[PDB]
Amino acid sequence: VVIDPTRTISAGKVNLGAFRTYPKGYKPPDTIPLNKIEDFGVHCKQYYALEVSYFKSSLDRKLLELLWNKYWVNTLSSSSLLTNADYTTGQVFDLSEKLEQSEAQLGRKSEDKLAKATRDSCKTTIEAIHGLMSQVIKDKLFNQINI
Amino acid sequence: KSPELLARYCDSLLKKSSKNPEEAELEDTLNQVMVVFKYIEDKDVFQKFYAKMLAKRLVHQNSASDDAEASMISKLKQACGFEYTSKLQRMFQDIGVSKDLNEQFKKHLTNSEPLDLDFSIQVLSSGSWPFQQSCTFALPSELERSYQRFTAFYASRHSGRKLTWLYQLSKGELVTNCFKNRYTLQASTFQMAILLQYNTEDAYTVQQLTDSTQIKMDILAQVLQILLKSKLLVLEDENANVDEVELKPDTLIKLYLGYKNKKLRVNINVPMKEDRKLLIQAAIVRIMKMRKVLKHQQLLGEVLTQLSSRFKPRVPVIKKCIDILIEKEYLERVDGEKDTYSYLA
Repeated sequence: VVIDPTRTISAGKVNLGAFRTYPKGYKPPDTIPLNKIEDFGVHCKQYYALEVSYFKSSLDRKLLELLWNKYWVNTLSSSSLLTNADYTTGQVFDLSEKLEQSEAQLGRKSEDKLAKATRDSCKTTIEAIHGLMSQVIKDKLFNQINI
Repeated sequence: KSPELLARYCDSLLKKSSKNPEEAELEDTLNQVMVVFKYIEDKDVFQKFYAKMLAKRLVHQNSASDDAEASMISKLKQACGFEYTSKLQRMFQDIGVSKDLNEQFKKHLTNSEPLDLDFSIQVLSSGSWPFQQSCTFALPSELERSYQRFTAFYASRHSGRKLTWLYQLSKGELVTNCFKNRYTLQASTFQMAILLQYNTEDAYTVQQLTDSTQIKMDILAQVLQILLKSKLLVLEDENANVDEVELKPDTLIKLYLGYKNKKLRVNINVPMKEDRKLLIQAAIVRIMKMRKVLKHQQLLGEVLTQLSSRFKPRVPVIKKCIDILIEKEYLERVDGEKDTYSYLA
């Protein structure tokens, strides 16, 4: 795990990355290379980056949401589907690429790409519907009061 | 020391002697010098003592076969590169430019009131020559008018340029009208001023010469010593050995009226006479780790930003540090760009 305190402080969000490496002299698999060497080291193909996610317990969640008043105010006005719209469009784009690959594969190593594409589509649609549900709840809570 | 010796060989070769080698064999021995030159592992040091040797050769007009000088630097330029011979190219071009400048100045003199002495000057250039104004000097009353004249000629031709005359490296010729016969001696500007001080009176004390010429103590003492060596200034006690005579600002030195040297071309102007690298390497490796892919110019700028604020390192030292770090396989060149480094640990 590699952290970057300076960018974390200057950007307001944590900069973290988890990585794993390949065996010595094993797996040399085959605009991308230029940026890849620009932001990674010279050994771009020698290691890969895991997808980092965070979690918390129920007591931790309760204590955090009950710590300051700025955490339930920011939930009733979080306004999703606009904070991270660009991430949604990127997810739709690489979803389209994955669907094209699955269509190519199913016409004729053994991974069943269609199932993974469907899982990704269900995930992103579920985030979209969650955002819409938050907006609907906010509208029913605030707009539909006092005529 | 061997590079220095080879360069002194070069000096003889090009300088000047009683016998002038023919142009055919002059390049023949120069080719042999370049045969061993490439074998020399370190090239930077050779330019260091070649610059001052060449500067003394040209500023005194003691160089022989100036055409061979052009070909000599021409051979060097294709050997190591433009950057290695950039400073020496300035020295040769300054001599050629000033030689043309003298011809136009003479023509300008005829169309106006002529001078009283034959005046020639080498303009040189600032920033490329090792010389610098180091000794204060009072301009003699006889060498002032021509002085001003040339300044005018250098103000109408070139605007925005300021001249800084170097009296230490200036020579001249002085005629006499009071000796037994008509003599014509050669002396530097300092000796000329000292000998022209005696134009109106007979004897002066040392302090009376120091306050009239404003020359500093050491150079003035040396000039008086060499003048006494030429037995042109005679002390009161003739029998005292000149070398062991202790000079004080009270002796009344008088011009030797009875000078009777047989030669009429007396030449009294005879000449006289690690830790940082580790810091640069550390700065380079740190900058390379921070910026994974960099250009040579950007790397130089970053090194100057981070480290040059401390001791102002020289750019060739940083380039050599980059080369040795490349040899240590700390950072590698990238194909497709001549000047591009990637931090390969």
